[PDB]
Amino acid sequence: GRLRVVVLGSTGSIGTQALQVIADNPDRFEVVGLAAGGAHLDTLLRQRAQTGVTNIAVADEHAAQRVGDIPYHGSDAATRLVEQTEADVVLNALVGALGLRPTLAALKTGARLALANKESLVAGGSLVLRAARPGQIVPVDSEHSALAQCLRGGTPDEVAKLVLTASGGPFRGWSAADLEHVTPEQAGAHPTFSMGPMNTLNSASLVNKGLEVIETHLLFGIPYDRIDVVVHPQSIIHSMVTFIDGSTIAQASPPDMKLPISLALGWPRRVSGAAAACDFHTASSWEFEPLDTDVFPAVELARQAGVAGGCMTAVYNAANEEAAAAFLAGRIGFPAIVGIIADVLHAADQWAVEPATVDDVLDAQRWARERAQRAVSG
Amino acid sequence: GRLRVVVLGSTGSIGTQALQVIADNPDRFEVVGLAAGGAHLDTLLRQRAQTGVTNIAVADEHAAQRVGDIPYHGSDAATRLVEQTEADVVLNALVGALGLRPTLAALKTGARLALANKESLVAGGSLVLRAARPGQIVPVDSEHSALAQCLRGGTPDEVAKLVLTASGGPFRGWSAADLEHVTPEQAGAHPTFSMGPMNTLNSASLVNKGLEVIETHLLFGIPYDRIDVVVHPQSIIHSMVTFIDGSTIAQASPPDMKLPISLALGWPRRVSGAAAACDFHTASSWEFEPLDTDVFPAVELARQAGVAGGCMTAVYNAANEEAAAAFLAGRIGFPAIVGIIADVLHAADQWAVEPATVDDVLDAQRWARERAQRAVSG
Ligand SMILES: NC(=O)C1=CN([C@@H]2O[C@H](COP(=O)(O)OP(=O)(O)OC[C@H]3O[C@@H](n4cnc5c(N)ncnc54)[C@H](OP(=O)(O)O)[C@@H]3O)[C@@H](O)[C@H]2O)C=CC1
Ligand SMILES: NC(=O)C1=CN([C@@H]2O[C@H](COP(=O)(O)OP(=O)(O)OC[C@H]3O[C@@H](n4cnc5c(N)ncnc54)[C@H](OP(=O)(O)O)[C@@H]3O)[C@@H](O)[C@H]2O)C=CC1
Ligand SMILES: O=CN(O)CCCP(=O)(O)O
Ligand SMILES: O=CN(O)CCCP(=O)(O)O
Ligand SMILES: [Mn+2]
Ligand SMILES: [Mn+2]
Repeated sequence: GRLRVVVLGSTGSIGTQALQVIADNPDRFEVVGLAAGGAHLDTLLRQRAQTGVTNIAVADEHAAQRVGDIPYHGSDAATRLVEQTEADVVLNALVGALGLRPTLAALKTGARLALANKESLVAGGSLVLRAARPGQIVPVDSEHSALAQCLRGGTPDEVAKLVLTASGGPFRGWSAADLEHVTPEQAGAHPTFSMGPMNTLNSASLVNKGLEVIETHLLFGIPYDRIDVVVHPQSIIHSMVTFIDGSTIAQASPPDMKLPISLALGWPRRVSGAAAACDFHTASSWEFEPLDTDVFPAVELARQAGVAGGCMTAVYNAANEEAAAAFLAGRIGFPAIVGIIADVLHAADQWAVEPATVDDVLDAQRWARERAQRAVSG
Repeated sequence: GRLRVVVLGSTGSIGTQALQVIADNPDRFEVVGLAAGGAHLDTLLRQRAQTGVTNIAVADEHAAQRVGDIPYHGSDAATRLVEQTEADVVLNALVGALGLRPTLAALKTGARLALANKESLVAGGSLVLRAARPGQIVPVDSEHSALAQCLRGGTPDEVAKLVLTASGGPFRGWSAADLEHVTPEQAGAHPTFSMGPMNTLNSASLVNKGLEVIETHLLFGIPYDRIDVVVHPQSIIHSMVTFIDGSTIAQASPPDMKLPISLALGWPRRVSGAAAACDFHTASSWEFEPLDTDVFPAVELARQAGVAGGCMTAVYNAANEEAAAAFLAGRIGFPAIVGIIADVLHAADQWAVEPATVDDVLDAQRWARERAQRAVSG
């Protein structure tokens, strides 16, 4: 029962943690493929040497040369890797909507898709769902892993509300005026998780939670009006489900993505010692507070995009990818990220149509990016 | 389609909450039987009138004559009622180990036993388990109801520990010194629940949590070494399960026994609108702290009685009923309640043998009561 696992984005925060889970559990797991972008050759070389896996994709040409003996190069290498490798699980830990084709290819192989790359589901919408069999997509994202666990506690019609926790990011409690003076350095410091740059910045702008609300609707089929967000600064409660009787079931643990990574990999069997459990022999406090939707409208914007449906969620995500890179590049101030997203959505009525093919998602994304790019430069 | 329900201990705290739950849900439940002691005839009268049930047991013979039209009176009336009534569920909401015979009778009818009367399971031990079919006993006690829901989150070999919450009672965090000057009136004030006198006193002394540890062992078959206790002042988290991967699943709601009552009657289907849900629109916090076993040894003493096994858990509870009545009557100080329990337990080596019949359990309890009564006199 040793599962062959393909790991996309092997060099990143999620990817390296997954490799560790796999290294610890050689009886449950075997890595049979790695994909990365090329920006961390050292990490990737170490990974090839350690796992002995030579079946590798690198996206960047110049870097793939520098490493030597890499089978797949270019923008399509991760997708090709997935298409050309027999596997039982594909862990998609890529960042960005560029994970979309690897996601679809992974589902087409019939393997389990252990999905960290939330943007590809957000972008793909129904296109991704229609490509998947029940149970084929298993969430790595911690809120959704928590939700899937909590949902074992009732029948689907017994669900009243899904409740996602948000750490609130480094700027929890700040005012709108305060946000004007945010720096990339300040935004790059998350209170509870160590992550790659994108999720870090998104958790600070709250665009991450917005993505996760959309991701929740897609995976679990609960309407947006029944998906709530509460701020919980400790990130110990990863999410929860309120049932129609007044009962709430919650999943909790010290923040550590190795737990939901482990569960996604071997779903539905749990993996012993994946992560530390809460220590109930020492005092602690789990705090809740509402989100300041006035100062952080990203989640509301995401519900708006999600309710409109179709390619609109792809537009929401693509606008953020442009506006967020712009902030990181010093081209806009921090508040302009969600400002631009709002601008782009409110002019995107033509995209509230369900996509027929990938190309429709790519069209909406290109439109969204061009629109955000103009707002940036102007 | 309606479930026929016998309610033992109908006039008390759990009993009246259950009647209200049943009245609010006539398409699901009907009362077909009531048992009480005879101390509250106005309530009993009111319940007869409101439910339309004359199938009633009253323990006190003179009381039965006063209220009139009672078919079963005497100390065996509750048992005979259960033996002579067709039902789907017997809700045992009696208090004390006197609930033992009705409990054993309920199991023998084949009905589901919705159990609030934890003493009868603690006292009966393996005698009660021998009489039950798998899944026949369904917990009303809130921690065990919580545990049952939380256990849906895994397969049996995936459980690492069950964690019971305790409010800590009115004397949470008090020193041994502070406890010496405790009065009945002060012990009568619970921080989070409103209850009958016995469960009120036991939650102040932490004997209640002790009983619930034993209750946990018996209901779920988890070893004592994997049943932990944590103090949680809000009583919002009702208990939790930690799994081998580090994940904890918890069940939460504002304190209200109507929730576990409703779930026990309708198991496994949830009852819409049974109780209020946690509201996360207003700020709040959930705290956890350890219990100081130097000041409150009741839990460790229970775990010790449980491991010794047999009639020892009967001894533990019987010694408590005796010492607790003494405290309520002003014959001993508050610390001597658990003090006397520990002493009776240390003298009780002869009872670490499993009961063959109910009479063995009865014998152990007489001894334990006499032994405690001796301690009170000095
Ligand atoms: N704790 C976390 O980190 C969490 C992450 N997630 C989600 O998981 C996903 C991964 O996030 P995270 O690990 O933080 O991101 P990182 O930036 O740490 O990792 C990105 C990975 O993708 C590779 N990559 C980047 N661009 C490309 C490309 N064009 N083609 C192929 N590979 C590429 C990178 O390789 P290289 O840098 O070597 O070029 C790296 O291996 C994201 O979608 C994120 O939102 C969700 C919840 C928590
Ligand atoms: N929230 C709560 O109250 C909780 C309660 N429990 C448990 O549920 C059980 C009931 O508790 P609670 O409702 O507080 O108890 P109460 O003292 O409020 O009620 C006791 C009930 O039993 C009846 N009774 C007493 N003696 C006898 C007898 N000899 N024969 C027949 N009936 C008798 C009483 O009738 P009468 O009117 O004559 O006195 C009354 O209806 C206990 O085991 C308790 O530990 C557990 C968790 C929470
Ligand atoms: O699953 C975990 N994460 O998404 C990390 C970020 C948590 P946040 O968005 O609540 O700050
Ligand atoms: O299930 C509810 N109870 O047992 C009420 C007592 C709670 P406590 O023993 O933790 O104070
Ligand atoms: Mn997440
Ligand atoms: Mn209880």
